[PDB]
Amino acid sequence: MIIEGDGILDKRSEDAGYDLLAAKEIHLLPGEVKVIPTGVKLMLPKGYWGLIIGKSSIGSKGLDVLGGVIDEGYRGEIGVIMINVSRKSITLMERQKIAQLIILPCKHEVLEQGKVVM
Amino acid sequence: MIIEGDGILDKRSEDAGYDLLAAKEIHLLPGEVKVIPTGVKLMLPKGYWGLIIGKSSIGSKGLDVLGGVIDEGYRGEIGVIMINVSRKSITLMERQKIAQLIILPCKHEVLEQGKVVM
Amino acid sequence: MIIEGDGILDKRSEDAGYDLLAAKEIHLLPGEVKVIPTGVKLMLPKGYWGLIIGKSSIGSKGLDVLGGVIDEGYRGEIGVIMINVSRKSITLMERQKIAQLIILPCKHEVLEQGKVVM
Ligand SMILES: [Mg+2]
Repeated sequence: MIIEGDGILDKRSEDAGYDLLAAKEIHLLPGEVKVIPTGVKLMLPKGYWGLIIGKSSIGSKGLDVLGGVIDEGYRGEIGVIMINVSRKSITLMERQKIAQLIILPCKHEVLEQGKVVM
Repeated sequence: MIIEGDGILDKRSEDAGYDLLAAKEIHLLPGEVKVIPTGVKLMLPKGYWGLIIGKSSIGSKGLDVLGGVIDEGYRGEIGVIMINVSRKSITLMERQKIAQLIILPCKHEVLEQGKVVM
Repeated sequence: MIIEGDGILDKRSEDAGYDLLAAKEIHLLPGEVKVIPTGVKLMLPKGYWGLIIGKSSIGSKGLDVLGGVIDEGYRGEIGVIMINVSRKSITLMERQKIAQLIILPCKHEVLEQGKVVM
């Protein structure tokens, strides 16, 4: 996969996802939602999309990833939508691992308006 | 895919998911969780399940999708469980795009009670 | 799939995921995040990872699953990171169904630093 940028790491073959990094320091008070820039652009492989999902180490602090879908044709900078749903302030440091990207297959079906059975 | 109902849109082939729409206007104060009706029933293709996941435009407002799994055999009306985890009230308008549905493959394995290695 | 432990249930072939159970009673005040033990270890099938995602019955109460990725090589006890993002206290009972595990395919790609097109 072609990438451009400094915020995504090669993964081990036994891991599902690539680490995504914060491109700058981010402060999140309780309740705050911010789009965290990663500095990364990429060319997803044809036939696939990208799921941005939490790291367990980050989720255990009460930070959540909102949204999560990178469409095959998305070519701009990846932002991770992060919310502090905990009741303690958190600071994410520049270059800290904040989420992971997992590549999954796409399925395209026509929608047919009819009668749902069963 | 056979659908019945007015709250799901055809997608571009370069997009992962189908937009899901609110079937009525929904108000969410901070902290409120509601099951938002979409008015949609569908027949998932055999061998697949449906992931309901957030839209980036909605997640950036601090709304989250809870749950997310539509099982292949589910034939009733799709509801999107939405929570306002932000600290500002939000109104979702009738027919607004509130989430997306992505079709993913199913894997069925027997569970065997034994000794986990490695 | 080889499992070791008392907190994961066989699934119907028409369901996407396996139920995960709380290994002990858990109290969550509003805003609290806890790693809920399941008592389960497993050997994911090679070529796959495990997505821990919410049950609709649990998500409708305003509990969310944070994180969610079990990597193919993970052999320790599965913990479900659960947060009460609602404004009502909740108690999860011992052996209650708290989340589901869905097995999904892995995709491994090399990252190539270059110029993103299109
Ligand atoms: Mg969430």
